[PDB]
Amino acid sequence: LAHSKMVPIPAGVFTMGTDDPQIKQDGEAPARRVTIDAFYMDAYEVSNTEFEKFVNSTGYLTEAEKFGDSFVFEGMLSVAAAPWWLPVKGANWRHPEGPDSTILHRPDHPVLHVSWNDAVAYCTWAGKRLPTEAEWEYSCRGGLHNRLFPWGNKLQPKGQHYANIWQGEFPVTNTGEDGFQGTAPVDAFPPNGYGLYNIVGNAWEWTSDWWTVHHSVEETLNPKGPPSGKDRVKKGGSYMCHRSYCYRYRCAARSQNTPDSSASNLGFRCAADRLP
Ligand SMILES: *[C@@H]1O[C@H](CO)[C@@H](O[C@@H]2O[C@H](CO)[C@@H](O)[C@H](O)[C@H]2NC(C)=O)[C@H](O)[C@H]1NC(C)=O
Ligand SMILES: [Ca+2]
Ligand SMILES: [Ca+2]
Ligand SMILES: [Cl-]
Repeated sequence: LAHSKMVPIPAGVFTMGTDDPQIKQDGEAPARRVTIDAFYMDAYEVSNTEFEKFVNSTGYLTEAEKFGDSFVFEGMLSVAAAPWWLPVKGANWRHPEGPDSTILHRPDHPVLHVSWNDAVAYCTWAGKRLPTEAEWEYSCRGGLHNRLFPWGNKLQPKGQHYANIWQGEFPVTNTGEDGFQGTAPVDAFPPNGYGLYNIVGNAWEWTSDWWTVHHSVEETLNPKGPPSGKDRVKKGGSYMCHRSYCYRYRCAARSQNTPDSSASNLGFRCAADRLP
């Protein structure tokens, strides 16, 4: 396993956002042309094993461990956003559903219950950083223009599952049709054109930017988002998403959380300007 490998993301110009927003309240619009300098992006979400190497090196205690709780989706059980999100005492990256759960059987799955601060700590320890939202989105799009997904516009191209999201009736029944009810290994499913895995679906992914929904149509170069805010931007959707209630497994989709937030469907990957 080379689950910390990076890929070179080529320099280019791309259309960020969409003039056909699917969740208008999220500021998916307007479409805008963005220039991105060549950089490196992690091929994989950061895994449990990779995060454990960081904790072993540094002794880092995550925010969820210090607070003593984290959000867990009710459907995984053996001050919430929805009735299916429960603050669970003792839920954290080593104990993803609570104190009696474990990561021993899922070392290669994405690390969960990591806050934005935890993610920055990891990436910086690794000689990396979080990607900006624009870098993330450019990378997600995998060299295609104005597509819904990393691979195109069909959810199941050639009848194949291309990402780990929900099938069935959310939140009561996840059929596991795509092979995974919860997370999948970080190297599951096909890569996109740049070499990236699970950039939509599996775990949500933190980015560096402060959240706003007010964007200019002006062309920009390596944008970093607004200089201030209260929530940081997360991208890509998770194993929970479904067209019926949370259609956020699109590269243009976007959501947010306070930087000290953590949950059972939220992880990250790193980026870098040059190879560490
Ligand atoms: C994190 O550190 C732990 C603790 O030292 C490592 O787990 C140990 O690994 C060795 C070698 O396989 C075993 O002999 C020890 O008994 C393990 N400790 C116990 C009791 O769990 C672990 O491999 C490190 N994690 C990573 C991802 O490198
Ligand atoms: Ca699934
Ligand atoms: Ca993901
Ligand atoms: Cl789009």
